[PDB]
Amino acid sequence: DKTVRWCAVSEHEATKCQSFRDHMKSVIPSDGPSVACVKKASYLDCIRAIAANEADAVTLDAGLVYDAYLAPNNLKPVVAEFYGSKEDPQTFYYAVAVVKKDSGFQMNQLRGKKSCHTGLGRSAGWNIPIGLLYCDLPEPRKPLEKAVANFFSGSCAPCADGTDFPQLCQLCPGCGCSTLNQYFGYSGAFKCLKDGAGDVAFVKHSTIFENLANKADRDQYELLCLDNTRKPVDEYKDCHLAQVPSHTVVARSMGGKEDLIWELLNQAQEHFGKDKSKEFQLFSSPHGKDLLFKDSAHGFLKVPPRMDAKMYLGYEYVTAIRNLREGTCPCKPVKWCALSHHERLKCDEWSVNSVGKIECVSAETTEDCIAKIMNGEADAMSLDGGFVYIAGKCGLVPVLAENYNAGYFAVAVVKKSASDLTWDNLKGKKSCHTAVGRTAGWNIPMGLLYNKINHCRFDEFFSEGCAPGSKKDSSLCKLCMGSGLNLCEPNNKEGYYGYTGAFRCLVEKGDVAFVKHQTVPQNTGGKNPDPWAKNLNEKDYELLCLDGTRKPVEEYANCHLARAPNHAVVTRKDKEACVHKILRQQQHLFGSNSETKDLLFRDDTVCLAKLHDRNTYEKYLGEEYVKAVGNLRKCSTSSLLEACTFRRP
Ligand SMILES: O=C(O)CN(CC(=O)O)CC(=O)O
Ligand SMILES: [Os+3]
Ligand SMILES: [Os+3]
Ligand SMILES: [Os+3]
Ligand SMILES: [Os+3]
Ligand SMILES: [Os+3]
Ligand SMILES: [Ti+4]
Repeated sequence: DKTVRWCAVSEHEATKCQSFRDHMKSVIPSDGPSVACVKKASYLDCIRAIAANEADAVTLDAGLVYDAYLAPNNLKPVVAEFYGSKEDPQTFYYAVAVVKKDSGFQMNQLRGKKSCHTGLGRSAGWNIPIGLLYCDLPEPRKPLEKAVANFFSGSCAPCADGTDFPQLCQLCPGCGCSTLNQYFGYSGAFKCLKDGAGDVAFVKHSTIFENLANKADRDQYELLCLDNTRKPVDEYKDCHLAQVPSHTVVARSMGGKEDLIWELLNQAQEHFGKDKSKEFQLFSSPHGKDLLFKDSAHGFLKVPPRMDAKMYLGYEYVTAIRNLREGTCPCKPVKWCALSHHERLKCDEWSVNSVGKIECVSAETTEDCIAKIMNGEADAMSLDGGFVYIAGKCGLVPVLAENYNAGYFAVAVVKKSASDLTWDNLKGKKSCHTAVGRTAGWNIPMGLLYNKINHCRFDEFFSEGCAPGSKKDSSLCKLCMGSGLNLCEPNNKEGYYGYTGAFRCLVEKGDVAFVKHQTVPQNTGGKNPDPWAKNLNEKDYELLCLDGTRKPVEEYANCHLARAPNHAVVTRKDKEACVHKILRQQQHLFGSNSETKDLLFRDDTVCLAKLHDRNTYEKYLGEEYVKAVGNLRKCSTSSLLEACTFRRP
C-alpha cells in the first residue's frame, strides 16, 4: 500500500476524512494513493503524531506551521490552499499597519500613539504587530497586555482585559469582543482609524480596499514599512509587517510523503474540488465548519520543494512569533557565510583577525547560503550579479560592490586563427560559458542573443558547449571537462567552470568564450603557469564586437558586449547599516595594502564600494539587465528562485 494517513482534530473532521477516503477509492486506481484517517485531540497532537510516523499530513494555520517546524517535530509545508481565482491564486495575506497620510510617524515611532487592533490574539491585528514591537515594549513585558497598555497611550484592543488595563479600551470602551463593538473585527479596526479614533490600524492588506470603494479616499491613507518608510496602500507587497500563508498542509521533512500527499490532493480537487458538484465536496462540510480544509478554498497549489518552514512563513513573521513564544531581548557580530572547504578556512582567519566583529557560518551551495541570509542564520556574502537577482527577488538587498579599478566589460573571445567567426552569426558554434545564470558568462551574452532569436533554448542554437549548471543530458554540457557526477556542475570540480575555466574551454574545445575583459590577459603570456595556458599568447585571441567585426584583446573598451555590474555584498534590509559599517571598517584595516583563487571576495577587487543610490537589486543591476534575466528565466530553473517566486511573483 501507499496510503496518506490524514490527521483529524475532531469527530466531524474524522467523518469528513472517512467520506474523503471512501470516495477516493472510486476515482483513483489500485496503482494510486489511499487515505487513512488518524484522529487526535488537537493540532499539536497531530503534529507530534506526524513526526512520530503515526500520521502523514495535516493542514495548519501559520502559527501552527511554526510549531510544526521546531524540533523535535521538523515538519515542512508541502501543499497550500489557494483562494479566489484560478488565474490569480491567493495563497497569502499581508499583515499591514495603515496610517493617515501625513501623520508624521514611522514604525520606530509608534510608542505613545493611539492604536486600533482587530482583536486581542488575532494574527494581523495583534500577534504580528506586538510580536515585532515586543522588545520595544517597556519592562516588565509579562503580562503582555500591561506592556502594550504602557506602550500605546491608548488603544482599542477588542477582547482585552479593560478592567485591569483600561488604556487598551480607551477608543472602544468595554473592549467588547463582538460585532456589537463598532471597532471590532477587520472592518472595525480600520473604522477606528477612519473615524479618527486611532493613529494606526493593524489589519490585513485587503481591508482598506473592502471598506473604501473609490481610490480617491484610498490616497488619504498610507502603510508603515519596517524600514521606517511609508508607501501607498496598494503597495502592500513592498510595505507590510508579515506575509502569512492562510492554510497549508505540512509533512515530515524526511520521510515524506510529499509526493503522495500532492498526488492525493491534486486528484482530489480535480474530482471533488470547487464547482464539481459531486455528492462529496472536498471544500464543503454538510455538518461542521472548515473540516479538514477551509470551506472558502478553491483548490491546492504544490509548495516548491526547496521551501522550508522559516522560508515559507517569512523572516518577519518568524521574528514576531519567536518573540512572543520565547520573549528574549538583548550591530552584533556579522555572520559571513562560506561555501567550499577552502573558503571557510579563509573566513576563520578573517574572524580571528576581526576580533569578534566577524563570524563564520558555512553551506554547500550559494543558494543554501542565500537561504541562510534570508532567515537569519547568516548575514552577508559576496554574490555574482546573477545571484544578486536571485537574492533580490528573495528580499535581500545589495550593500557594497567590489570595485576592480561603472563596472567591468563583458566580452566574447575567439581564437584568431578562426577569422571565420563574427558576432552576427554564431549559430551552430561551440560556446564556453562561465556558468548558467551568471553575469559575464550567461546573463549578458544570452540576454543579447534572446533579442535576435526570440527564445532561450540555446541548446539548439549552438552546436554544443560547456555551460556549467545545465542538465547533464544537454548539448551545452558535451564540451565540459569534469568527470563522474562532477561533469557540467557549477563548482570547482568542473574544470571549465568560472571565468578562467570558460577561457580554457575556448583554448581546448570551443569556438567562442563569454568572459570578463580581464580574463584573457590574466591567463596568457606565462602569467598562468598551468600546462593548458603557459604557452598561450594574448595576441592569438580576439574579441567579437557588436559591430560584427573583431578587435584585439587589449582593446576591450571599443569591443565589448555590455558593461557588467560587479559582484556585490548582499544582506537583509534590517542589517544593511550594520554590514555597511563593520565591513567598510574591516576594509580600511585589511584592504588594498586569498590562498586558492577567488575566496569570499574576487581576487581582483580593490575595495568595497559605497552604494547609496543603488541599494536595491533592480536599481543596482539596471533596467536592461533585469529585463534580460526575465526572458532567460523561461528556460532556466533555479529551485531557490522558484521558492521565492512562489511568495512574491
Ligand atoms: O458539537 C457537536 O457535536 C454538535 N453539533 C451540532 C449537532 O450535532 O446537532 C455542532 C457542530 O458540530 O457543528
Ligand atoms: Os455534530
Ligand atoms: Os580541498
Ligand atoms: Os540533477
Ligand atoms: Os547535477
Ligand atoms: Os559600452
Ligand atoms: Ti560575475
